Amino acid sequence: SVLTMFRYAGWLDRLYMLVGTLAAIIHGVALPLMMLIFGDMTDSFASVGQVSKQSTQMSEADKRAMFAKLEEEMTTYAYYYTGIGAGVLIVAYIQVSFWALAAGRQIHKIRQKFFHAIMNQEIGWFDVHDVGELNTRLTDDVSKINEGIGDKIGMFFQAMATFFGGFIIGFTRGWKLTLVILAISPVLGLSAGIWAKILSSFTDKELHAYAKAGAVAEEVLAAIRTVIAFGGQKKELERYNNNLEEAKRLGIKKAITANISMGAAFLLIYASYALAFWYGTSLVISKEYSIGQVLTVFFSVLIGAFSVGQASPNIEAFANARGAAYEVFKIIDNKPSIDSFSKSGHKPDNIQGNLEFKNIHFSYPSRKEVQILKGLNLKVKSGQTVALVGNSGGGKSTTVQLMQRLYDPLDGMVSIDGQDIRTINVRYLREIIGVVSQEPVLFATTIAENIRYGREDVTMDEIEKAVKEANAYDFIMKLPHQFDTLVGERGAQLSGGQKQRIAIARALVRNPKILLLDEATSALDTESEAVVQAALDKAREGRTTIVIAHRLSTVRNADVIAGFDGGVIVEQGNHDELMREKGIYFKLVMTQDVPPASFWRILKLNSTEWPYFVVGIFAAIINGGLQPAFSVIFSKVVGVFTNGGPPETQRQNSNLFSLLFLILGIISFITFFLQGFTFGKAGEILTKRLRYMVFKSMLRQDVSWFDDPKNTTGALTTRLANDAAQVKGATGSRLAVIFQNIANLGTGIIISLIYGWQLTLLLLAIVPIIAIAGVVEMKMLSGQALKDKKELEGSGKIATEAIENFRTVVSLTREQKFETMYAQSLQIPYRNAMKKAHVFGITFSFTQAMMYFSYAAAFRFGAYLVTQQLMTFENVLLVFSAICFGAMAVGQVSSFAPDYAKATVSASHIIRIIEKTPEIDSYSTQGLKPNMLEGNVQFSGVVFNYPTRPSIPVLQGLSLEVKKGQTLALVGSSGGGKSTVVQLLERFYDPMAGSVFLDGKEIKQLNVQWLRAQLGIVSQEPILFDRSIAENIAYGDNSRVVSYEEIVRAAKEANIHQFIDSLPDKYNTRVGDKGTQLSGGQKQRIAIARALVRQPHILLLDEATSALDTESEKVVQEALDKAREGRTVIVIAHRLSTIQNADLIVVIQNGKVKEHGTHQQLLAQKGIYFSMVSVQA
Ligand SMILES: CCCCCCCCCCC(CCCCCCCCCC)(CO[C@H]1O[C@@H](CO)[C@H](O[C@@H]2O[C@@H](CO)[C@H](O)[C@@H](O)[C@@H]2O)[C@@H](O)[C@@H]1O)CO[C@H]1O[C@@H](CO)[C@H](O[C@@H]2O[C@@H](CO)[C@H](O)[C@@H](O)[C@@H]2O)[C@@H](O)[C@H]1O
Ligand SMILES: CC(C)CCC[C@@H](C)[C@H]1CC[C@H]2[C@@H]3CC=C4C[C@@H](OC(=O)CCC(=O)O)CC[C@]4(C)[C@H]3CC[C@]12C
Ligand SMILES: CC(C)CCC[C@@H](C)[C@H]1CC[C@H]2[C@@H]3CC=C4C[C@@H](OC(=O)CCC(=O)O)CC[C@]4(C)[C@H]3CC[C@]12C
Ligand SMILES: CC(C)CCC[C@@H](C)[C@H]1CC[C@H]2[C@@H]3CC=C4C[C@@H](OC(=O)CCC(=O)O)CC[C@]4(C)[C@H]3CC[C@]12C
Ligand SMILES: *SC[C@@H]1NC(=O)c2csc(n2)[C@H](C)NC(=O)c2csc(n2)[C@H](C)NC(=O)c2csc1n2
Ligand SMILES: Nc1ncnc2c1ncn2[C@@H]1O[C@H](COP(=O)(O)OP(=O)(O)OP(=O)(O)O)[C@@H](O)[C@H]1O
Ligand SMILES: Nc1ncnc2c1ncn2[C@@H]1O[C@H](COP(=O)(O)OP(=O)(O)OP(=O)(O)O)[C@@H](O)[C@H]1O
Ligand SMILES: [Mg+2]
Ligand SMILES: [Mg+2]
Repeated sequence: SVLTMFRYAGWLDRLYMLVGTLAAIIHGVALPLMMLIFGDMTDSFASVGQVSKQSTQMSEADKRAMFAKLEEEMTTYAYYYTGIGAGVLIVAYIQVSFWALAAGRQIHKIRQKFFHAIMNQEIGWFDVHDVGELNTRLTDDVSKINEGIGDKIGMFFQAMATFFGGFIIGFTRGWKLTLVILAISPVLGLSAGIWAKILSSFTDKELHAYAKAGAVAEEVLAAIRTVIAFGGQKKELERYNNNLEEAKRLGIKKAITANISMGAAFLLIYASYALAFWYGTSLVISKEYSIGQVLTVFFSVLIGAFSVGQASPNIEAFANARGAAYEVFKIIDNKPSIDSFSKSGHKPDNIQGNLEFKNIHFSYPSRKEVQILKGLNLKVKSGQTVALVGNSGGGKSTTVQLMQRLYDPLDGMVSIDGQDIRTINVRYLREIIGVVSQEPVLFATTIAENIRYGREDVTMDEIEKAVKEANAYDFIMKLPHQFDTLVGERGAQLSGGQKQRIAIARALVRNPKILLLDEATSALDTESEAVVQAALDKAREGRTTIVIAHRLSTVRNADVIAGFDGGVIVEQGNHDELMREKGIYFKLVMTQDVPPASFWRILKLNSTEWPYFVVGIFAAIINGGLQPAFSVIFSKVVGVFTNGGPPETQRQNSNLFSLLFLILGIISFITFFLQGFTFGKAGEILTKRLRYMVFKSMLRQDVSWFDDPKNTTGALTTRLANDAAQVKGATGSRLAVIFQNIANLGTGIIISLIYGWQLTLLLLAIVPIIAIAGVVEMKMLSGQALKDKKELEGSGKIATEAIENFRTVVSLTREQKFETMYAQSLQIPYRNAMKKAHVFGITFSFTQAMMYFSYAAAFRFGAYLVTQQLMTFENVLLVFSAICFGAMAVGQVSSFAPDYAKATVSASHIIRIIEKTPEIDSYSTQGLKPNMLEGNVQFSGVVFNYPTRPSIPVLQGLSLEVKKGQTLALVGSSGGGKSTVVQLLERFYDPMAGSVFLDGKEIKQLNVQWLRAQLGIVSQEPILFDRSIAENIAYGDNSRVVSYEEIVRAAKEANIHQFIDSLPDKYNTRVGDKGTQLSGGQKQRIAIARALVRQPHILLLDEATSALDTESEKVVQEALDKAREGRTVIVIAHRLSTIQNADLIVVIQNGKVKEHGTHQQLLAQKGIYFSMVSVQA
């Protein structure tokens, strides 16, 4: 799969690439042609003149005239060099700008198509794969592609042109010697190819490891409340660290192989030098060639050899890009069997729903050996209501998922109006179906936008009508900003009942002819449930509905009732018929200033491996100084080779130069490898340390930090990955080349000051000018860098919001809306990339142009000095070479400066997140750890305000008391603050008024880890992790290796053990992301077991039996009653029996305690609890 990286290159894109390639060819061949112009004559020296006093030459007047002639020749050469500099100015800008624009367009289209491909997959594909990596891909791999299809290919083609044009000039002049060097060239090609293949494979593995780490981080951050409650920060940090170690090892291998490749290239270049000199000597004694011929060949070929040796980093970048582009285009090329974006299907104009399920056999793709439905049969007529009843894991949610065709059945047929649903358009099929899931999931936006996700072209009046139909109007009206209130991830900033009612309204605005309600009133209370049922009954004739529920009134009111038993339906009829059939339904009803200093600050964290720094520095000075030193050595060797005054063997003896060239090649190989490897290893270790430290700091943060809309899970993951990537991009094998260039400039200055003088004053003139160019570029790029970061975060958020909630997006047919949102988010980075392309291309063109222009100015000034006889003609060439190398060094440093600007802000953000301290420090060892606690919980006038909505009073100073062995039942309406009490007792937030005492001690004076370890909580929405069942249960009691036997007994205590035993792989069965690959009852029971394995002193239950059977509820209640005394228990529920069985009951009216006492005490008085118990009875 090669050249797939350019799959999305259009006509304009290909034109940009072609013109950039042509400009690269011209720019590359400019140099060998310029040296051949010097080779137009034999000696490259217009006249020996005074330097040769071989003949008497006693002319004091004619020497002045021939000096004037030399000045004229130098002036003509300077004019030619100025023209070549202008041409270079044009061509370098053209090539870099065109290639960078091409890369930007391809990256934009690749991101768009990758997101489209991700949104185009099936539910089963999302179940099989760890989709948590995908976002990291969108952030990381595409970027690795961007630095491999940009300016790097332009530079590679330029150096290829230099090399091959020099070789063509060689075939023109000295074909035999040129063929001898082109015989060595294949070794360079083979080495480059092999090392590029190895580097691409290593990059693929490293990016896989980074994607694994990103998936781990995304899962941990999405469930940060569970991690904080159970104190799992260390374990998640270790899980991140394992993938960090793998990525670090792969990066070290990548650096090793890249530096081997570069050093081998340089060694081969020097070996080509040595062999060319040998063969030229051999031919120049045999009289086959003249001295001018072999010098011409040398000057034509060897500089291009150096050019390819310098080019090899672009090959490294292209190999990294190819390694990155593997999984992206593997996912892009995947074709789902159920295509939601296909336009080929039937679209019936009139559909009176006739849901038929004919001998349906189904098994989930992730767990395919287990059978769920075995010949399911159902016939639902138009406008009727069917109530699906059974036990947990029976397959009711499976039937709901099959109705909307999230999966296809292996056997059987699902049809509507006698038409099989596989022949109907998938988008049209899911558009006529409105579904409310077992535990709904919203999106991190306003309430109005969440409602509009059901149907986009919806007016505000009918939104209001649907919200009234869902009994949600009152609390939205009480909310400031109305329906523009922002809700957290998955509706985390709304209560369970409010979130469920918002989901109901979202389903209702769809105006569905097929309604699916999978426990739509699980989190509702009596009044809201009653009014919602009345509202649904008002408009029940128009549509056909399927309902799964726990309350008996809604099951009785259904037109027909179906009962699940072992994958089939065993009872199907009216309520009276099933009542008189004494079946399963019978026993169910019976049972009742962005500082620049930040760079150095981050590099100070890299001080542990300082020997790598010093070794790399030494090697960088060695090679950077060797380059101008080799410029002098080559000139001296050429001069000695020309002066063959002793005739032949003296010159065979000059083979010592091939020795010296081989020695220099060995030294260059060793030093280049050593410098690159040391810097790359230190930088990769720094990258690991930054990832680890930033993730640890993120885990240290408070719940309010994650409640901030800007600290979204996708935003957090994108921030982490991108900040680390930028700092790595400025701290890899690149700082080495800045040190090498500094050494190059220093050595050039030294050699120009030794051999000559008054010409280095020109070098001190060029160093400012070129630098100032990069300077402004740097500033400008920094001016946009921050913006880009922000935009990327936003884009990342959208992508994660689409991936973490993919089932909801598929059910809502909102994939196109999220694609449009992703494109709108990516809009700003696109224009930023185009502008940066233009600016950096201008910078490169300016650097090369001033290189050439200052070289011409050096010609002019040196000619003036020679005419004045202030400084000899022989040494001007070495000073000119030093000027050229210094200009190249400064230009390369200025080219680096953009990356320094881009990573300065990332380093600042990294330092900011590291040094941030939360208000409630979960990592602090300071605090009070009582030796033994009695478990007495007391809220004393606690007033709490949520930081995201600070004005709204949630708790207005309610008093609460519960003792050891007591059970406290918190009752109230939705939004009253029952879960707020649980979240406050976990020290998620600190109340501003009032205080919570645990055995008389304020919870702010205790160690937060110790306090959290004393409490076991079951949340309103249980959340598991994408790992094994046993690992999920053992996650309850961290800081201790939980044994298998106690996991088994905790599962037994939660009535989930039998289901685990029935599963293949038993307790090693992997659960999906957030528990999505489990039944709601099974997931809730596993959460209960996770809480119970702790054996906590303070048990907190928040609707812990929201989705359980009568059998499961009875078993769990008996298990809790076994251990009532000896632990304090607080329970939030709307079931009458659970509340009336508790020791004490507290009623919370809009945040205040209103009634407190036993069940009989509250029943005897005529209050709201009496009203509830009377309504239920
Ligand atoms: C180290 C720092 C150096 C300085 C840093 C920044 C330098 C920015 C210069 C880069 C530069 C010229 C590059 C030529 C260089 C020559 C060789 C270089 C030799 C180097 C020694 C990009 O080139 C522009 O040229 C345009 C045509 O000339 C092209 O327009 C496209 O062509 C087709 C494409 O598909 C299509 O038809 C179509 O898409 C376009 O028509 C584009 O190619 C591009 O926009 C100009 O950039 C900037 O120029 C200024 C004009 O003042 C513009 O200001 C704005 O213009 C209004 C627009 O709305 C605004 O309203 C106004 O608010 C503001 O005034 C900017 O917009 C921007 O363009
Ligand atoms: C070694 C490194 C540093 C440089 C490698 C050179 C590439 C940048 C050049 C070589 C050949 C060029 C390609 C020649 C032909 C094509 C196929 C063309 O797409 C197709 O026709 C493929 C089928 C499809 O449309 O899906 C897109 C441009 C592309 C990849 C060109 C893009 C630029 C390529 C890959
Ligand atoms: C010394 C002069 C002659 C220049 C040296 C480079 C060239 C000889 C060119 C011609 C063929 C080119 C190669 C042709 C194809 C590839 C594979 C391409 O993809 C891979 O890295 C393969 C990875 C994999 O298959 O897993 C990357 C660029 C590379 C090595 C090219 C690198 C540059 C090469 C060696
Ligand atoms: C005129 C001069 C420059 C010599 C002309 C020949 C070279 C340009 C050719 C001859 C043999 C070629 C090599 C033959 C085979 C390979 C292995 C190849 O490896 C892969 O990409 C393998 C990928 C896979 O197997 O999946 C990379 C290019 C390379 C080094 C080639 C690079 C270009 C070479 C040196
Ligand atoms: S300065 C960058 C580039 N030159 C080299 O890479 C290089 C390696 S070795 C070498 N030059 C020897 C010392 N060159 C000569 O002896 C020589 C004779 S004539 C000449 N160089 C002309 C003046 N050089 C250039 O035009 C030139 C531009 S860039 C460049 N060399
Ligand atoms: N995405 C999935 N991948 C694999 N197995 C799954 C998936 N979803 C559910 N299961 C399993 O398939 C079986 C059927 O569960 P299902 O969700 O259909 O039950 P249910 O009737 O909706 O139950 P509940 O009353 O608890 O909501 C269970 O064993 C469950 O763990
Ligand atoms: N993270 C949050 N940020 C802001 N407001 C919140 C947050 N969580 C809950 N709220 C709001 O606080 C109020 C009560 O929330 P809470 O979850 O404590 O209620 P509850 O009594 O447990 O409700 P329910 O019975 O519906 O689960 C509601 O107005 C709710 O929208
Ligand atoms: Mg279910
Ligand atoms: Mg709640």
